[PDB]
Amino acid sequence: VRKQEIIKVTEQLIEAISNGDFESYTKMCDPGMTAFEPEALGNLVEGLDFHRFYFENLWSKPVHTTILNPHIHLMGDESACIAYIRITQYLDAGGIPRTAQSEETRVWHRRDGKWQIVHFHRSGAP
Amino acid sequence: VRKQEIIKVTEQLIEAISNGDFESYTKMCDPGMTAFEPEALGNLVEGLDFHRFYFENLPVHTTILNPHIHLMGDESACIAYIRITQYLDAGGIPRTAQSEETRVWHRRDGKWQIVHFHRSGAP
Amino acid sequence: VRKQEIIKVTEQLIEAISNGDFESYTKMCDPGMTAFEPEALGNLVEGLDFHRFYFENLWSSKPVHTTILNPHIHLMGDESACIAYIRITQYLDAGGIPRTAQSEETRVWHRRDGKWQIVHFHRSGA
Amino acid sequence: VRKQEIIKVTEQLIEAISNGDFESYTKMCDPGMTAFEPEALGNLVEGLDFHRFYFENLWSSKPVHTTILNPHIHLMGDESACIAYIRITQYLDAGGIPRTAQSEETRVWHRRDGKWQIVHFHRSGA
Amino acid sequence: VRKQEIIKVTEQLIEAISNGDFESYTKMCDPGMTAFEPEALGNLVEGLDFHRFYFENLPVHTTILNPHIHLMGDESACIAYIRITQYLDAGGIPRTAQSEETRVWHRRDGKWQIVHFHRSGAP
Amino acid sequence: VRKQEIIKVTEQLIEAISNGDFESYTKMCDPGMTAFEPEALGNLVEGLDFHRFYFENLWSKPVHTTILNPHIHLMGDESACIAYIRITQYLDAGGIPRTAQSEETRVWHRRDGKWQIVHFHRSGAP
Amino acid sequence: TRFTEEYQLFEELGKGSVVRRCVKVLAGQEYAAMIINTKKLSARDHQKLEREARICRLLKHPNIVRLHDSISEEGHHYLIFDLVTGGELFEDIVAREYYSEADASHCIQQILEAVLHCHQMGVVHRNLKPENLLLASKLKGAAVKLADFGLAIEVEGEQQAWFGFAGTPGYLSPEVLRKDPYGKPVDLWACGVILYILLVGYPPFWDEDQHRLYQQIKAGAYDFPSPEWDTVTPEAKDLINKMLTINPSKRITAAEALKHPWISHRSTVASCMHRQETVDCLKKFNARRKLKG
Amino acid sequence: VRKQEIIKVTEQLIEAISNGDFESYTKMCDPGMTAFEPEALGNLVEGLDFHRFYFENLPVHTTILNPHIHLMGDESACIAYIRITQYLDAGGIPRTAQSEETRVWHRRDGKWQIVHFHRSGAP
Amino acid sequence: VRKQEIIKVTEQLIEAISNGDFESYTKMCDPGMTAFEPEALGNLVEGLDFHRFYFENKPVHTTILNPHIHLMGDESACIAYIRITQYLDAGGIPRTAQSEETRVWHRRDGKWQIVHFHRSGA
Amino acid sequence: VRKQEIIKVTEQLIEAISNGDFESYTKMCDPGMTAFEPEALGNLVEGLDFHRFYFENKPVHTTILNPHIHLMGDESACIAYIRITQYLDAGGIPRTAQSEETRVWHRRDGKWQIVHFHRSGA
Amino acid sequence: VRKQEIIKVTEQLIEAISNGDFESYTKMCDPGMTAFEPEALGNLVEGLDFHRFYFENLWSRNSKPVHTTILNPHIHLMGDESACIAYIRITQYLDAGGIPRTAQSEETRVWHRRDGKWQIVHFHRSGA
Amino acid sequence: VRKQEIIKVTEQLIEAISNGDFESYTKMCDPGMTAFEPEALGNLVEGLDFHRFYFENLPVHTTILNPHIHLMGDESACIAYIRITQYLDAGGIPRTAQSEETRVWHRRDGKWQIVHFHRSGAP
Amino acid sequence: VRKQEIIKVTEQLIEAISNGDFESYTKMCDPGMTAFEPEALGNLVEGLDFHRFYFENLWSRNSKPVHTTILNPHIHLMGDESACIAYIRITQYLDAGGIPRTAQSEETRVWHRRDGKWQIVHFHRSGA
Repeated sequence: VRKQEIIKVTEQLIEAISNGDFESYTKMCDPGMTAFEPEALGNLVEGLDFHRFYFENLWSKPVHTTILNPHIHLMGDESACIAYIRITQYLDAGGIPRTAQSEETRVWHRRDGKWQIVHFHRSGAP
Repeated sequence: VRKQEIIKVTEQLIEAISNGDFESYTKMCDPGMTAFEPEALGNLVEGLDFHRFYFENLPVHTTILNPHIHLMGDESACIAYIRITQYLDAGGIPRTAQSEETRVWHRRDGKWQIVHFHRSGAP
Repeated sequence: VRKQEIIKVTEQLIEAISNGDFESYTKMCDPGMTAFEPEALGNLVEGLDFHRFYFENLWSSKPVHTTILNPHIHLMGDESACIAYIRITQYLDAGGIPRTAQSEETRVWHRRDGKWQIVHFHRSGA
Repeated sequence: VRKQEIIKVTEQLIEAISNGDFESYTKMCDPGMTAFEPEALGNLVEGLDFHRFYFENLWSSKPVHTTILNPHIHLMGDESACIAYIRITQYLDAGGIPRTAQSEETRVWHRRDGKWQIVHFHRSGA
Repeated sequence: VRKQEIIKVTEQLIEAISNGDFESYTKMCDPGMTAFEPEALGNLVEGLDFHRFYFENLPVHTTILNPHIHLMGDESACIAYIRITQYLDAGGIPRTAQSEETRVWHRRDGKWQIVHFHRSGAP
Repeated sequence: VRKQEIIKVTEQLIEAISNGDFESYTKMCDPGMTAFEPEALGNLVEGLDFHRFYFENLWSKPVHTTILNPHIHLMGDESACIAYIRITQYLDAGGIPRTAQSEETRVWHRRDGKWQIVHFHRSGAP
Repeated sequence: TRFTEEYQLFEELGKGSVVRRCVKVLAGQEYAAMIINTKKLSARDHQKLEREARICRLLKHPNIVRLHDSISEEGHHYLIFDLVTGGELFEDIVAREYYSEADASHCIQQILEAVLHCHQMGVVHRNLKPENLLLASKLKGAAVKLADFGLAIEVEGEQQAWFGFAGTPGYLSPEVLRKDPYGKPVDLWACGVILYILLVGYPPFWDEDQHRLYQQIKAGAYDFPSPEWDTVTPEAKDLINKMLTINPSKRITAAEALKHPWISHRSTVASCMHRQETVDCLKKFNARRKLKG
Repeated sequence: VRKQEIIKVTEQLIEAISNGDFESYTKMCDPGMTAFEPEALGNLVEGLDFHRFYFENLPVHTTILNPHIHLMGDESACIAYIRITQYLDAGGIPRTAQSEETRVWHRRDGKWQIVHFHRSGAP
Repeated sequence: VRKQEIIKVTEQLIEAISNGDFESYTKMCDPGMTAFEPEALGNLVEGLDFHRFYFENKPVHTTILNPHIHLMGDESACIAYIRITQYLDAGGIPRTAQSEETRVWHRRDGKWQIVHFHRSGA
Repeated sequence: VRKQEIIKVTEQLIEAISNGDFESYTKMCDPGMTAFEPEALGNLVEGLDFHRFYFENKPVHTTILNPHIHLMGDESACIAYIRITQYLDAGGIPRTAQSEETRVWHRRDGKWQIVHFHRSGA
Repeated sequence: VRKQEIIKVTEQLIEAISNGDFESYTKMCDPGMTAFEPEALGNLVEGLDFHRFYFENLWSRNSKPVHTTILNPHIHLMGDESACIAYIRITQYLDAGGIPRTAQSEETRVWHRRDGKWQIVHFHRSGA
Repeated sequence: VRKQEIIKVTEQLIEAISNGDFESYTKMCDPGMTAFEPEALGNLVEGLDFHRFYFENLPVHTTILNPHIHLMGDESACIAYIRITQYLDAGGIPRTAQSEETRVWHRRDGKWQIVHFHRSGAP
Repeated sequence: VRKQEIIKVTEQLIEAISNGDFESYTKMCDPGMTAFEPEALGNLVEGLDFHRFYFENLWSRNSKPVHTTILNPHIHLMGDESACIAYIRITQYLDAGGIPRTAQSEETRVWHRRDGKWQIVHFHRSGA
């Protein structure tokens, strides 16, 4: 039962990223969140100011997201970690169907009864 | 004060890998430890069976840049850092490699252990 | 006779994929269908949600001709069978320029309640 | 229980391939075994003559470790089954330099006269 | 004298392909005709169903270089030649392509028909 | 029964090429034989003088040859044609197992009760 | 080089390298030869070679296969210890038509005999398990012989250390799962998980989640579920509690386990009722672990 | 004491670049300023004459990572940092570019001026 | 006049690098010296622990082109130059590499020292 | 003196090619003229049916470099030269291409004609 | 400077090239001038018709901004009537799209004074 | 009449190249012979001075395909053919190379001499 | 006559380079000589120490045969004490293996007579 909550908040996070809802994204992220991601060019970026740019500019083409083989590590009643494979089927400029893989790690911390990302790590193609 | 504990067990970890000490490495890792790394080719590997191949089969200087630590209680932490590696190829020339590393530590029975780790870059 | 029966349901499968008819494609596939295909990027995909993106977008339509080469059928009892063949597709890209593509396909059929359904399939080089 | 039985004969298969024991590999394979693999260059290979070249030459031997990821088993009656999984091989090339390779494998097992035999198998990216 | 018959039916064949006339092409080919060609991607295609896609879906000047003819009786022949093709791409520039072609003709009921053909090079 | 003879002489030809037996090769070839082959660089070469070079210099490493999907066209009692796919498993300079595909056409003509190649056409990798 | 001339080779025994029966030509006698291909793992392997070969040169017990020589050839290495054809023990036992507390005490006794010897020799086996337990011959009264491998080690006197993480998840002591220094004791804990299977024919700990199996093994969570344990002498259950002790310093030594005879004296005093059900479960477990392991 | 004082004129420099104000950039740079940059193609270019072309011919987001300030007395400073720029390419696709920047500041008549500039290795 | 002193300590620096003399290099560098260089892979490395590895590891020729010196007071300077290096690659073919180097000198305790240096190219 | 006649018929040839005048080109070529050129893909093409296609298909500039003329009697000659061509590619960027051309002239019926020509490059 | 004279006529040459002024460029060049440049594909072109193509088509059309920088000029004086300048030419320009690009070209100009006026008898360019 | 007469001196040329006999090659070539060839890198090289380097520093098999001879009176001829060379590379692997060759022969004092040579495009 | 003089000293220069004779090359070169060549990586090197590396290491070791060809020399005379030659330099050599290779380099040599002797004040090379 305890892992289903992490599944819920994680799916809500991916839904916020897919729909480009940056406000819901900011609610589910700690203000001092750190991130390793291919868009950071091997650098560690802190805060949400770096992801806002992708929410505004990049995000009505049909896109489908698939979550493969999630693994959840529970570390108490206030901290959890989830790692999963993310597949994205989309359309390019030519309208051709395409697919992209991405390995993702999310570090959740329960603050004021609300889970928030303190750090995340994405790899593979962006 | 607690951050230096995570840093301490992390340095002990990196040295346990550099010397090829699979015993101390096994003690510092959870049996259900999960891993993302270029050696896994985009897959998620579980346990320490995947990492044994390297201690058994495999002049190096390691450098850690900008370590960040997230404490999540008194039994859970997460450290992220840049890992530069200066080594020599069989050609003899000094080469340098970068890898971004994320370690997730959990205190169990009064001892920190890795439950999951995520590395990117240098294979 | 049974071999020919497998050929029948297989031809109906190829025609359903070509017409972009996801309705008929759903009936011939098990709800928990297993899949290996290049669109999954080396991952194992379960269900029909993954192929729905290709039924909705791409296949809903320029002239395309399919050709099946060297089909082999293994009968494994009354309720199980497996067919392997080479699929060659002739099509047109943008302003054709006629193109051709090869793939090696394996289908694993299983009769459930008097109806052949795909339980798993494997595709290469597409 | 039956799923585990398939796992047993499959592990014995992988061990037989790793040890270069073509004798045991022959028993677990049907004489008319069908095969799709990158060593066949998109062609369908029948029999065990084709893999004999790899049993005789290459596998007859540096340290090699295999790892099976995400195995799925479809049971299709008492006498038929199919398993699909991801094989990851850690090895050494020339003067290692440790290397790793991924392949996606499908085995189609069929019990003939009280013994599981491979009737067809499919491999990708190796 | 007989070689010019094979050359004649061959030129009629190439013109039947250039004009997109699948009817005359079908008359000049055996129903069990086999084919090797780059469009088949290393496979051997049987019948004329594979070639219909081109007559239906698909400024060209064709040139034949060094035709060799092998007569094997009064009902079997085999011609091999180089086929140069001068055409225009959508970019408008004149392009040239080479393809080595082998045709196997068989007289059936007093009419030569292709039983098998093998092309290499230009796809 | 008539096609089995062509299979016999063809397998004898491939055996002569594999064993580097140039004299048996000359017996099964017409003196005025023509050939299209990748080693001829798109040119048509006549006679056996061009293949002798490959018999002498290139040809004790283990090599296995596989003949896939032969098709035979009988054109009387003195002329026949066979087309097939040829797979070659070999070892390179590094000892690594390798495989090569080649599409081949052989035009046989019975002279003095003995089949001989009047023309052949090979494509794919040499 | 030298094994080429003196010895003749015959059928395979097992595989992993390959075991094969041979016979010395010069003084005619059979042995069993480990053929360790020159491809092992570079160093980590070669280290375990000389360790295994050294340990076995040192271990000469009537209940343990003794080595003879270790010969190095060009593309191979050979290790010739003592030969056997006995089948496995957990395999022979099921074939028995009378299995009792008194046959099980006859086993754990010989076992503890091989163990004690080496514990006196400053060496710990660390991998103790049914697989590693074999029968000299199928001939009557054949002896149980400990199989020396290979996650093995040489301790100093009684000094406890961290020798690294090795052995089989079910056969692992808690001191090793806790990542604490260990020693000879980690061998006694195995016997205890072994005896328990040597009675009821199922293991004391197990879970499919191996994280959980380990928790049990760290928590000492085992119990004697009725009815099957009801017919078991309380002495049996006593030893089992002495070996299965979580604290290694409190754990019964091997020397102590021989003197307390729920084995030697219950051989004299214990329950012989042939337990057919236990034997059956046992056989089943065996097949499973062979396929699952 | 003056680290914030350096950050002030650095921020004013960034604002002068962002607004395309070449006059303010001229006020903050020494007349004989030298610059290494990828646009210089490995050459040492002197003066503001080279940067002029960019102030007269030019949606992005800039991030400064790991700033280090070296105070060299009461009239010299040197700041080094990593600059990550997120932008939209001609394809309208999000792209990101990394640069490593070093600014050398000199105090003359109570004002900080750039006496040398060094960037690598993205334009 | 005070330009050939920057040139002097710079020549002692380059010569200390070519001779593999870590002992002198440490004296010429501040303990908290920062560096940008290709060997750092875009990261900023502080101290000399990173540069130590490149002293443990035949004829080469170095040519310095267009040296420009900026004097900032009487206790700080900065020299930028192009460094060309001719060498031989295992097979022995002559090769040449270009680098763009910037050294930042500061006089503390009566001695010029590198506080930060920036390199581009090889 | 008789070199500028080879140059004259060569200039009328090149000008006939640039104007797309197949009519004059046919007059300047023997009916059985052989040709090696990149457009022939390594094959030897005989006649003018192959060159016709390249007459059906904006400002270009041609420069002839290092013309060498071999005179062989009074009814046969051979001129070899390098032909540089500046043009524009769809996007309009100026481009330049190099060619190595060899023309073989022969006087039959009182008229110089190409019997065979060989081209390398573009 | 005489050095200043050669730099003056050199900057007038580059100014005539940047503006596509073929008249001034013709006046500053000897009729028998030879040239090595990447546009010649490793050949030695002689005259001015080869550069006329670029003056007419490429450089006459330029309405976009172009800024030229002459880095590290070196002058060799060889008597009263001859000089030779070598420099690195860096061109900042706008490409087909509105993206600023930079090009480097090593340039050698050989000046000879005839009729009281300096003229190029030969130049040599490298890089693109 | 003279086509065989041209083939004779052509064969003698091939023999002079095969034997490495530079003197016989000198006798068969005009002192002012010009040559286009891939080894000339697109340049027109005159004389035998360029080919000398190959006669003083050099298992193969040569094949001549599609020879065409142009007789231009009683003192001029021109032969063109395709030359296919089979050889063994440094790897000991069979390799093949195609060239297109044009020889221009002139008769002076009753002997044929090469006045121009043109090869493309393999060395 | 003067054209022949410049070709003579040019062929003596190339002869000194082919033999690795740094003494003769030094005598034929001005101390303040500048250079553009691919070995300088787009930079203008001055002096002779940059070429000394190639004389000592590369060209001194050569025992293999090397043949140099000077194609299409053009000479510009600029008074009694100055000249400029441009030519295509084609080098036939043997590589690491025994395979003949050819290299092309466009060369400009600027000659100035001082102390009654011609010397290079500047040269410019292209291609490799």
